[PDB]
Amino acid sequence: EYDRGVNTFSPEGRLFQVEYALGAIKLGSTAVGICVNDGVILASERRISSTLIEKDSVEKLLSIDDHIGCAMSGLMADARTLIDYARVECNHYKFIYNENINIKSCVELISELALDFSRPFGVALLIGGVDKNGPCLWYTEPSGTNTRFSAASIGSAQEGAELLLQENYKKDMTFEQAEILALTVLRQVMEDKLSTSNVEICAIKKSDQTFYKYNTDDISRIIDVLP
Amino acid sequence: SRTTTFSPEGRLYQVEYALEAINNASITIGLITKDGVILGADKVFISKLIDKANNYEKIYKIDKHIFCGVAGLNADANILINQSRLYAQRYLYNYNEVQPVSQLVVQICDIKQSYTQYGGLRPYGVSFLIGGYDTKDGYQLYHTDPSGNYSGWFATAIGTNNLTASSVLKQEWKNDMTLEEGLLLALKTLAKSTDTEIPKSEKIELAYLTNKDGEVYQKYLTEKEIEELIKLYTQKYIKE
Amino acid sequence: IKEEYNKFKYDITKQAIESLRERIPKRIIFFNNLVNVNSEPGSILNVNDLPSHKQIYLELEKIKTYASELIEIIGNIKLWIQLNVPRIEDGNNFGVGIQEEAIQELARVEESAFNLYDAIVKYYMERAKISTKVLKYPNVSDYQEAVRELDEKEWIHIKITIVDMRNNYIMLYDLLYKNWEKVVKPK
Amino acid sequence: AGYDLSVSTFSPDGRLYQVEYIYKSINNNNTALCLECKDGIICCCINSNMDKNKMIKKNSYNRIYHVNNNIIITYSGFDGDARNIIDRARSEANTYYYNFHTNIPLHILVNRISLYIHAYTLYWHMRPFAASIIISSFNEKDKGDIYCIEPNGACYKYSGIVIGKNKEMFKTEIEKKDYKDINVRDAIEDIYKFILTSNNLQNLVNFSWICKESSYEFQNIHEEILTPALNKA
Amino acid sequence: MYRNLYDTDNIIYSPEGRLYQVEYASEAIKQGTCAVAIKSKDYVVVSGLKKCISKLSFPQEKIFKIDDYIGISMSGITSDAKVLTKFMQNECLSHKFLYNENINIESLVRSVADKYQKNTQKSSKRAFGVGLMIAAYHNEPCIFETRPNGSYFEYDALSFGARSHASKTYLEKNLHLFEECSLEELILHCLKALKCSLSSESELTISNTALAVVGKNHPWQEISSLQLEEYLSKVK
Amino acid sequence: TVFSPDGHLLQVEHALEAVKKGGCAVAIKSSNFAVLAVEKKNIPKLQNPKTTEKLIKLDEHNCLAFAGLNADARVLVNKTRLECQRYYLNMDEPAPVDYIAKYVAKVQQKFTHRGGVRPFGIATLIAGFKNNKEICIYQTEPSGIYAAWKAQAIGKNAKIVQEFLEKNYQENMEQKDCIFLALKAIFEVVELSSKNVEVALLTEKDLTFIEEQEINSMVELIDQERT
Amino acid sequence: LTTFSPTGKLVQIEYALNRVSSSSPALGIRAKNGVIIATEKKSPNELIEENSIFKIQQISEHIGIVYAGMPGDFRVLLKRARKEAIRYSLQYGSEILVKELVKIIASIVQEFTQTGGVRPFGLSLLICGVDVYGYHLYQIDPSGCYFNWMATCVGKDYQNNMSFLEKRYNKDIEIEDAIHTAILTLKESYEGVLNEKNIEIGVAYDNKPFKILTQNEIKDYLIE
Repeated sequence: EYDRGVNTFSPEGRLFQVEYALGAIKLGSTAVGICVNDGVILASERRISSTLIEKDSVEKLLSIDDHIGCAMSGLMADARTLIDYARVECNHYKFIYNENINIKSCVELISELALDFSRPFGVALLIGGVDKNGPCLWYTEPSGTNTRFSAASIGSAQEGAELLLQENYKKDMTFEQAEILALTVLRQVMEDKLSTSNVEICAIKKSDQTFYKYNTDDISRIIDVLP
Repeated sequence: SRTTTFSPEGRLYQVEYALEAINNASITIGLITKDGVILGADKVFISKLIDKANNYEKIYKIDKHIFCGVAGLNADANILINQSRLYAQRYLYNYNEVQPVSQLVVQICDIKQSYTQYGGLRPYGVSFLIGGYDTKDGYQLYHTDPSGNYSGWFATAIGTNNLTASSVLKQEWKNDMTLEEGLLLALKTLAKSTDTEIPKSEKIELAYLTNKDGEVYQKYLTEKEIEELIKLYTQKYIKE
Repeated sequence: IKEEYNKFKYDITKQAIESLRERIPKRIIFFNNLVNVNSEPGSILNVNDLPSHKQIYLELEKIKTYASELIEIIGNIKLWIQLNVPRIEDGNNFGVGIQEEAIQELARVEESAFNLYDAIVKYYMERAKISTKVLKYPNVSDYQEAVRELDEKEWIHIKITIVDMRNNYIMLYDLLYKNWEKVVKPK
Repeated sequence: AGYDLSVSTFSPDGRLYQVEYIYKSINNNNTALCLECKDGIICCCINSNMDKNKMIKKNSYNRIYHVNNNIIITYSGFDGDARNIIDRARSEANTYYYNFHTNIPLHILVNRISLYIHAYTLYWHMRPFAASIIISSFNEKDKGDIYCIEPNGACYKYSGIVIGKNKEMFKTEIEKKDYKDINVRDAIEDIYKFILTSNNLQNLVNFSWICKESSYEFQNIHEEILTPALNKA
Repeated sequence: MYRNLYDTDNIIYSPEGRLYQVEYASEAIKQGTCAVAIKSKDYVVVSGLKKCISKLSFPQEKIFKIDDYIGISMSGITSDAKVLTKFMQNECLSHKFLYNENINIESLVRSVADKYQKNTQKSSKRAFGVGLMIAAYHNEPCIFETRPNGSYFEYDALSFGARSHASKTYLEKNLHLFEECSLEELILHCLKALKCSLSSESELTISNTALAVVGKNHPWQEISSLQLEEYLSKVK
Repeated sequence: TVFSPDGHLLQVEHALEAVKKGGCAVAIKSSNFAVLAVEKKNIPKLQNPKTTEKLIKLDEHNCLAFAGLNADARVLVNKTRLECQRYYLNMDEPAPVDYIAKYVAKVQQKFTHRGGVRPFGIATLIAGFKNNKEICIYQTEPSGIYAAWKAQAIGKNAKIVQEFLEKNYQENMEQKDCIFLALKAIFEVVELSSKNVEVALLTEKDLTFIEEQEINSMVELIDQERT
Repeated sequence: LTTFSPTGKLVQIEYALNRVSSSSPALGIRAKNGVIIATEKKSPNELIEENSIFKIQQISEHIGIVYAGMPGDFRVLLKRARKEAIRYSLQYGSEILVKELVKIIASIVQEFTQTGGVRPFGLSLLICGVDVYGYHLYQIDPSGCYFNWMATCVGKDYQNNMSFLEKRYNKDIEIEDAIHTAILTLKESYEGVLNEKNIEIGVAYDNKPFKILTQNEIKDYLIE
């Protein structure tokens, strides 16, 4: 049992303090993002169990910039620190270079901040955007592994949504094709009903190259198609 | 462990031991009268070879109108007095007026609070009854702890045997108290706290403010308290 | 079946509170009325009021009643404490430590009352063997004194069992009462 | 009772543990050798690590370094930690060259390198070095001198010294022949005979000699003089 | 008193004489994917096998680029390998700015191996557990590699942890690469190493084996997504 | 501060439990005002004003009633009042409640992520005004999380008082009706002593207290409502 | 990092007090016309020259100090004591007061207790000297506190060594009469009966500058 130091190794060639946070990201709310040939669509839950909440102050899909949206999981208090850092460097990039930052260049900097050697950030993201070369979707971890995903899922119920996307993802799916697909995986792993308040989808179209949060009115026309 | 770590109960360890470390120290009495605040003390006697006539280490002076009666680690007490004297003078250098005690305890409890939060250093095993006079709200008497949670009072008896001596002030204290009647009131609680009936006078020290529009702030000599000790004999404001 | 099981967990909780608020205090006073704490020294543990010894037999019969009622009460209480321990986790499990200490004390008292059943069998078996020797060797007087001393020994053990019973009952109620908030909530 | 953890802890016996383990660390690494001659100072370095790689270049793994044209330095131990001392050695020569416009002498460089190795031993957070350093040179007027720097200072002048995995073996082979007055061209053939005693016919022993009246400056191995190895006698 | 005291600290040494914390990093590179490079007379080809973590995922990159004639291929953890890439990129680019000549290969790896050394004596910073593989060509194509402890070895062929023993044995008996001047036979010889050292019953090279070449009139040209499956990923 | 082998934080969960041993404090939102409530205790015939232990101001329109460690609020408030005034100096606008709450949450988060610093064992709730004429009562925990509420409560046994508030919470109330709802939260201190509850009515961007005279007229009506 | 203890007392300070309870005995006694100090100089042999190893050093022309603990620490605290006797003498042209000086050294000793990774001072001081407010004889505790003593001892076995002073001391004693009551508190207190110029004695010498009494000078008093 080696747990005192933060940078200690293992006789089997493995880290220890990083691996503790690997299980911490499996306790947050579930989320799922699909990268289609026309854009990127995200989805998440809204654990607003106590009705006294404002329901708008708590959000799971913040924005890195106007062209890059992302999800959150794990420690919500630490997830905001990385998002605030991403909102600086991505905006700082626009001040230096006139073009929008590339996700491959943005996820690599969002992962280097999880290399503080404090403590590693126990948070996994689902950064997606349509920066250049079409739309891309990335999924980072506290260990620093940045793997570009076509359709992934993070949260407490990310295991069930993993095999569902493998049996449902098709390369020739449009926005409205995946929009129903982004909800059928949420209908499976859900301890409630897919109402017009628990789901908070948003997408980034390739045409306008900007993200637009799907409000309560627009999601009602998509949750009632019954996949 | 260190002071940075918490405990599963929610309390702390280093600041909890310091709260108990002052319980094994000499007692001090605080008392607000209708003329000025007065303080008490208990000179712990290691031997009879101390000076016992010129000095006493239980009541100090912060400013010309603010004074405290310390109780706890006598070694660590000298740092805060050397730290409170600067704040009582840096306020004068920055605002050309006296500093209110309400703005002094906040300036001094934060120096204690800063130690029980970071640095990995031990806290200050000290707690004192600091009182003074101000133009904003008259005489006042505050009380700090090793954690920093200060609170105003009328009478406090920290040191050793607090719960017994504080109960004396629950009944014998009155809203209207003159300077001479307040001294006799604070003299009995200072004596019965040590399970004795009369002070040896080569013991306890008292101080009093009583602003006569100039904040005289006179201290007491071993001969001046003899008249106060004699008045306790005739009029006994007993234990009860 | 799912209903009957959930009913049981509900049924346990009811029995536990009833025992701590009524059944246990009543027994504290009950055993105290037999061996009052205010008695002067030597007036309890004596032998002044002393074939088989029919008098000791009658005292043991009351003991067996006392032993039966004690074990039954603690057993549901022990299970009840077990039903409130939260999921095993690393760290912030100070409450399970409180919980474990309570379960430990309950099992200890249970072992004490449990040993009375075995101890009573030992009395009759041991007394009979020495008595056979008295019949075989009637003039060695130490065997008859041994019989006398054995009754005096058993008489003392009976009363020490009752005082330990009494003292455990108050100690159990007082212990659970102080840590009650951690006893009801899991963590 | 486990007192050899940090470097600042002194053993109750009086010895300094956690630094004596480094000698057991250099005793498992490859060896190096050097010796005095009447014509120069021939060096040697055997890299007994043939059974695992067999893919490295023939003359790539060189363990002979020089601060300038007339002072050679070798390693024995952790090859990674020795790079840091060479950086402190060349910088010591360059700092001495700026402030004094001359080549740094030997008796003032060794005393400055030994201080650098010893300085990391005193710290409670920095780990000590794990490399024994052989420093030698050969004056034109005066003869050569070889300084041996092991961990925990101890700069000692030698006349022939071997450090590595067979220090108790090759030491007995040097005291046989008085190398103080022979040559360099014959000792190089004698050195290759010693390695065959204690383990194959391979050219994994790269070494150069500082002086053969070749302007009295550090040369290379000069392969043509190394290939006629007396592999039988 | 042994087996658990001299294990978790980068400062303490074992009584035998082995820094066991750094020795774990050398074994930490074995958990990564395989890689192999071939040094010909005038060209150097690097074959790297990516690792598709999931069906929906994309294979993470293994072979990188540093300069026009310098390209590395990590094998280990992506956390520390990316840091050494930026340190090697800012170093070589500064050499083309401060001066005009290209950076010497051995003078570059000496700076990279020194980066491992600086993260070995301090108690706070740990060692970079990553097996670098620097392949470059300046005047003679040389291939260098590092370990957690500072090292350089002008290798002629290598392997990295997945099935290195099955791959090292293939390269031990294949030393004719120096005369295989034809680039086509070189890339088939390098890809044959992975084919004879892959896992049991796995997909051979389904466009998931990164390949890169570098040489005389060749910069760090990444082998395109079409030139490898036409005939190179079809010969076997 | 490091992680746990399963994924939690022993230095944060301990601090979050440290606020449970503190005086309760309840807040309640309304249409254009937000009355607060706190329940403290004092020794009789001594400690006249309790140095205004709760209901601390931050600006002309931002009240704050913390809960928990009384000594750790001074450093939290002084590091907040400074930031509330510094924002007014750089943006020439009185600091909105959305910025103060986003600052107090960043202060506590900056203390758990760093090493060798004890976390702020204090959970607060800020009630102020946004940029438009709106009122959103926030609530921050020592972990760093924060969310708006329509009613919230923190302190000793905050679950039983927040649960009661979840049922009879109307949408829009009257100034006296909203006080009665907050005054129906004496489910923490037995016998409902008038010398224990302290309420303040934050209205029309100008905070003010509530005299004990009208307290007795409202605290006595609760005893004649349980029958 | 010398933290607290559950009993409410510093454990490293209590351990530091044991070191001064097992060193050479230091003794100071005030009078009505000066203050005297004494120290039992444990001479191990005749190789150590007496003019090098000392136990009575000066701070200024009117302040005397005595050591009672770790001999290696007999200089570092002295350097900061003389430095404070200069920093006060630069600004204020007059002499440094003993109460102004002892409160600074007590603050220096204090900072070596609360600082992390440090060790408390293993010694007890005895500052004495002529002041414009009479005479003074203070004693500094490794904890950081200071006492305004009148006659005290701090060395080994002082529980019974002070007993000679509790019964053989008057409030009005001259400095010449206090010498024999101090020698009696050293020779007749414990072993070291061969007191033949093996005791260092400093005096205030009735408002004159601090005088370190020589061996032959003490010999005049050593005959009784």
